[PDB]
Amino acid sequence: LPGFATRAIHHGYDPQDHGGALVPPVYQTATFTFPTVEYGAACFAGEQAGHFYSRISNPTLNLLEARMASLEGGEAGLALASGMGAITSTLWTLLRPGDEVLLGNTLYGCTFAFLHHGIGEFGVKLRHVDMADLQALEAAMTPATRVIYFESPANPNMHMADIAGVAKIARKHGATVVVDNTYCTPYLQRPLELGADLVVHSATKYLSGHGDITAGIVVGSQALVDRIRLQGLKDMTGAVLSPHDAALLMRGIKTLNLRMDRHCANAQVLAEFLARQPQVELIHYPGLASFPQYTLARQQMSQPGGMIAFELKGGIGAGRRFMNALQLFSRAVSLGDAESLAQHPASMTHSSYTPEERAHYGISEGLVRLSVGLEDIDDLLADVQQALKASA
Amino acid sequence: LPGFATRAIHHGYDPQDHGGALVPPVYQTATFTFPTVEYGAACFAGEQAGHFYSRISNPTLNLLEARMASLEGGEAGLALASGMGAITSTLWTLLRPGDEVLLGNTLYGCTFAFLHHGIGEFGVKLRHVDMADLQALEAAMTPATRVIYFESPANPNMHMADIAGVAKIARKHGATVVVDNTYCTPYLQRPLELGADLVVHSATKYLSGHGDITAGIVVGSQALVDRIRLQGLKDMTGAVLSPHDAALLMRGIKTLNLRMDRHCANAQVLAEFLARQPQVELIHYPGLASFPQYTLARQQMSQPGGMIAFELKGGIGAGRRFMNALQLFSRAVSLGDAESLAQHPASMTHSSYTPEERAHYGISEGLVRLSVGLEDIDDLLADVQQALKASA
Amino acid sequence: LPGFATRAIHHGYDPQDHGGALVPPVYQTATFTFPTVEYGAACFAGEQAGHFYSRISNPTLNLLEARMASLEGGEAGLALASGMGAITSTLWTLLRPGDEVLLGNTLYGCTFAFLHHGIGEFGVKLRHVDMADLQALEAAMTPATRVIYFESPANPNMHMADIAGVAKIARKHGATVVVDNTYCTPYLQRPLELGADLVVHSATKYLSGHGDITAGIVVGSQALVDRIRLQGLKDMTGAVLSPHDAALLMRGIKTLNLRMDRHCANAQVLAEFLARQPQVELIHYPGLASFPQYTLARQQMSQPGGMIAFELKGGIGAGRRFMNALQLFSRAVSLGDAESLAQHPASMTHSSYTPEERAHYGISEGLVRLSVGLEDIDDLLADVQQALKASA
Amino acid sequence: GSNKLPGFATRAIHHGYDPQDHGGALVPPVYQTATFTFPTVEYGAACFAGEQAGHFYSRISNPTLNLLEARMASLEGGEAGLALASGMGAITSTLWTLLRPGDEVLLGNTLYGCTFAFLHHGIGEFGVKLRHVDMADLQALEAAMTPATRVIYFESPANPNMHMADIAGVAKIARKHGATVVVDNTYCTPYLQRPLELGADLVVHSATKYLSGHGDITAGIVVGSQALVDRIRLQGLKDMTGAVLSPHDAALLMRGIKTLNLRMDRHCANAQVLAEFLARQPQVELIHYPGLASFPQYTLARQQMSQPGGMIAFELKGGIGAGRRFMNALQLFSRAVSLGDAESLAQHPASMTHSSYTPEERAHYGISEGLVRLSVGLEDIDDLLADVQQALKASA
Repeated sequence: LPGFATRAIHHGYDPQDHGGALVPPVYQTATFTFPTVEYGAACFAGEQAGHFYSRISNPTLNLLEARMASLEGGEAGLALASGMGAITSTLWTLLRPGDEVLLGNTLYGCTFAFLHHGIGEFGVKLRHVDMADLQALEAAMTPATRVIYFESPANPNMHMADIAGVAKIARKHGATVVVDNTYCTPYLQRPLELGADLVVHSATKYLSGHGDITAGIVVGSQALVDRIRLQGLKDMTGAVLSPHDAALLMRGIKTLNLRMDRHCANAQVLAEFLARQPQVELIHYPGLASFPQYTLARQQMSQPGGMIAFELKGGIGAGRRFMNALQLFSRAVSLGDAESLAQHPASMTHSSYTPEERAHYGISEGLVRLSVGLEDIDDLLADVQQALKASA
Repeated sequence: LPGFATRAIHHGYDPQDHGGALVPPVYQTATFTFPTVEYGAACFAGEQAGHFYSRISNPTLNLLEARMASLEGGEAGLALASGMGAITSTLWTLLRPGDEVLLGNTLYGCTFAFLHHGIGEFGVKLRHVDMADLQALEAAMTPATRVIYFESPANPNMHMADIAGVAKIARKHGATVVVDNTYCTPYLQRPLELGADLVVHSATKYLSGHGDITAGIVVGSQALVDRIRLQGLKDMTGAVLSPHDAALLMRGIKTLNLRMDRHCANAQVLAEFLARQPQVELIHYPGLASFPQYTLARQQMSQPGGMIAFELKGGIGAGRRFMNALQLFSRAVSLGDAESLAQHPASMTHSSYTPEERAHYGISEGLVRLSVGLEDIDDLLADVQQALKASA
Repeated sequence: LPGFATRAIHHGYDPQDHGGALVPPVYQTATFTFPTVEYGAACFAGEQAGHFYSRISNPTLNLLEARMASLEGGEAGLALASGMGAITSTLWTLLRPGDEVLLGNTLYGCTFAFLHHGIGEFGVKLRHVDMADLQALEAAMTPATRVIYFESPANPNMHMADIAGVAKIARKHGATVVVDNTYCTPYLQRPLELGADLVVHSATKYLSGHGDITAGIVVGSQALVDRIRLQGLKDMTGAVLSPHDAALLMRGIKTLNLRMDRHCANAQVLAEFLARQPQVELIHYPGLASFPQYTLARQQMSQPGGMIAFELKGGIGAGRRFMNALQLFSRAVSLGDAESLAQHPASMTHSSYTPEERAHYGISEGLVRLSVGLEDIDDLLADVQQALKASA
Repeated sequence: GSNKLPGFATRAIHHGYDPQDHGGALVPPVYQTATFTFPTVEYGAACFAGEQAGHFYSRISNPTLNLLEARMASLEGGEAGLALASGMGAITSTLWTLLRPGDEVLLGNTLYGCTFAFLHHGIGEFGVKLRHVDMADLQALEAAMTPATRVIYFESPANPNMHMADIAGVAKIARKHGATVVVDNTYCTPYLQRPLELGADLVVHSATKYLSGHGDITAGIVVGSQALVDRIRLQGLKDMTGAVLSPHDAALLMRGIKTLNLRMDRHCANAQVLAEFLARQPQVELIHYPGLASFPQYTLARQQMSQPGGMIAFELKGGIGAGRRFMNALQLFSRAVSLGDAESLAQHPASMTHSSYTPEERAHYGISEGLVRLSVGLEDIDDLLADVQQALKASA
């Protein structure tokens, strides 16, 4: 098997099958035609191949898919118009009313919304567990329980779950495990190899790596992905990825290894820096010894990630000011671009709410999140340094 | 009030406001930054115009939306990654278990699937009612009924709906009337102007006009679209349209009027031609006097349209013979491309079936369906001429 | 022989050939590979159809070029980065020091510049001649005369050349004739059918039709074109056309006929309105009976075009006032966009000069020039109308 | 202190752009528009007259391009930038503006094929006098200066042998006699070498290669002083070539440059291992890579380039026919001519670009019989090793 970046650059494509084009051409085209009609017949049946319409299949998309399936080690892949396109398409297909789904204690906000105000409102039962508490997960299992869905690492503190510990419990009761692997990418973590059934990415972030597209990827077994292709996508969301945008994603995937390597080194220096600063009460970075799941981290992820969460002594007012002072970093929700981003949920994403509500939904007053980019490290240090002083 | 063509080209944009750029610049960006947290706090409650994410707002996206709002004469618009993306994003937000949805008697296949196999399996009641029959409709109006949805003209026979009459009833019961106006486009039929509440399109078809993008649009009230944006799109579909594809869609719309005029002028020659032919048994062209609903159709459509359906003697065997013998028309599903397309569902989409089954879905054995392109008519004429000779 | 519109849409491509894709895929690739070194040996002599590098050959560009050949009724077509690209690539190939070029009396500014300030300065001799005057042409030929280059109709007064007469005079001395056929497009005029050897285009204008690309075309004889490819393009300008932009261009070409009809019709009307107005000294529009060379116009052009020029009685000040009152028309150079455009060279392009220098060059103090767009005629009228009022 | 220059990667990603000047957009919007409009007829008269800042036409100027230009400038350490449709675009546009008949251009000994062709079969034929000199030999260069010498042009490293030139040594000679020094800097990118900081007047790239890095666009760049870049803008490109870059492709090129440091660091690490490996293999008669001591101009290479590059050339034992066999056994390297892509590429000019020719004829255009050239891409080094190991075995 070739190495990750050989595959992130070659897998699935031989130049010869398309006139020697080194870069595969872009199929920007809604429909495909048929030479006869019996031949058309046998593509709403599936013995001939060739795809029929761009909301089901497309070679540009199919290559993005095969390529991502190889990076995750899984059998098939599906591309969609966004992360949420991947998450919603997934669950709409796998769940019906009366099914229970078991959710990690904290989720990407729009995931939480899709659950508690979306599919949750159509007779599907929700329950939150701490996926790190294998005792407590077991306890919470039922036979109605059809799905376990978490992010590891998860917002806000980078709380991790033992993926293989969780698969074991799923194997025993007969439930399907879906891991949102956005933060890590296949380059760092690979849940299917630890017994997860599906993985979902917002390809909008690290995979594209250049903040210019919105996209998502499902990877798993042919059997399940085919279901998601043919029900969740075709019929239930219509989250279709543009062939233009899929080729952009494929282009940013060629440098994934190189970018992630730099994301993780930058982050580490920045983490170690932050821990030594007076204005900081708590830091959450997977690559610190101080991280409470440090061992689990090293076991499951090959590097500690580009993301840092940390908490400012003077609370929400101290984070308002830290955030306003940033000159090189940008204020934006989102992550995994070459440009360094930061957000202070207390006074951005979650503003009106007063403090108990913030805690109740697990969000500290002074908590900042950084997506550490590909900039020069002394430059980032300096922007953060001065912004810490401004926090006072 | 500027003309329809003026507006298709200019509505919502001034070059003086963007450095003098004649064509708007394309905002191929997944995220926007904030000047302060407080500015960004405002962006999640709602009170600061501009933008948060590409999944909610983006100027390229907004332009299209506004512009599509203006053509249909609606308060506000919304763009999504496909037709299905619009249909699902709308229905999802307007229905919850124990609600009902009344529907035309025949729907676009994937709309059908979604209803029966998707949302209708989470406890939403479905009923099919012939929407040209106000008696039959007012009858089905239980008090549960929350949404009335249909296509006019509708597959296969271009069956029309009394839009004004359906709206009257719905306004009476507090129902929302939702129209898929994909086939006409606002140049030819503005359902909101007949008391529709919402319209949806596959922009994949006529609006793009060029078979190179997949995309969808919703138009209607501020209140209904704010809802569909922030729940259906935001959490239940994740169907985000590429700003590149949004630009190419805008490009398309700049010739909707010229394109539709030729679509309609070609369609009508071929339809008149067909009517004088021995191999054709019956035709469904809105523009022929003998059309069962010639008069309701002119009330609602400025022109008879670009689609033709007809039935061949020799039934199914004839079809294949016809279909396979074309060399200008292409065999494909889809419609509203510059390229003329033909399909005969008995031996294509619904081939796996058997005639006894094909009765169930109202699909005749000799029904071929022309989407008439922009090519010189004499060529389209000759092509169809020899393909009928070959149907002996 | 398939009609223009059928060719503009289909020529050079069969979906079957490329896995059914209705719209050919876009070859955004800079290099091409080889299966063996033997097949690699072939693409540096060239007795095979393939490619070696996008800067000499690429399928998307070739398709475009085939499609332009067919419409201009020529053997071979070349695609380039801009019209200037095509013009200079063409001339740099066919002229060497001591060679002479006869030119139309007036030319597009940068073409004039290229000649007088570029190539002319490398020992190429230049002579300007009126090309309706066949006696003066015959009398200006010298053995040094190698090329005859002109636009027709030509700025600023829409002055025609007698193309077929020229080509006859040219035949006598074996000289090559080159026609900037930008203004008419192969849809209105076909110089090669009137004996010219080569036509060039600024595809930036009518061919794109929508103002989003820069692009040039050469069409003519296989041997001439091959040399412009291999020398002008490859070695001397390197104005390589983006595959993306070539795709958008072919997208444009699909509605060329329809757009051209609307352009010409809007124009015809505006010219009638203009000719009869109190403020208007003079008017140059081909379609008016009073246009000097009306009879020749109609021998060459199937329609009078979308361009108008007129002179305001009150000179520079009227133009200056007339230009700023416009709300729908945009002030800008350029032409053939869907948006209507205007410019008053006297106070814009040639504003630096003083009055007697602009007469010395052929520029009236109230000459205004309109690119009649695709907007509603009544709206364009209203704009012009009020700007005419305001010019007093 | 705030008068520190941001690091190279910071600038390759941020320079010249602030999201707040454009709606918060984190990525600049693409100005995919062929022309720009004026608020009054007066404001239009300024941008043809020089007075008020603004845009008239994308073939003269465009904000997407402008940002690309200001960014490449910063990276080369030049005053101004220009973006063109191709490498050759940049070069021809340059020389067509800098040279007239009777002017003399001094050229390095070897050149890129199309550049060689431009000069010998193009501008050379329009009354411009050419002379080739070993740019590595400053005595010989001083010796060739005339008062007619107007431009000194050369690549460094040079196609195809990566022959190096003393850039500083040249600009000093050129300062003395008064000439303009244009350096083709495609093979290094500004990340490894910056001729403008060593005294050159202008640099030109084929951005089609390393700057893009993903081999899907065609593009050129000129960087130099404001006046010379302006001239080239308004004479070479505007009137003489029309080599305008599509804003879409320019947006892609900026996307490429956001990773340039990383990619180059990986091309170079990869190439250094491959070269070391190659030197030790039996069939390899000789090898030419800047990062080995056996490189003739090893010290000047180190002097001038912060890393030895991604290009390797070497000669097999067995003449042409051993190449045929080697190249046709490559399963991961592609058979192509080009460089700077993430895909690794191998050309064997003997049996490819120069296949028409007969052995003898090669030696008098300069090319060995068993000469393979390599653009080492970004693949995993261990796959690239294995590919070359097994291909050598077939070339036995």
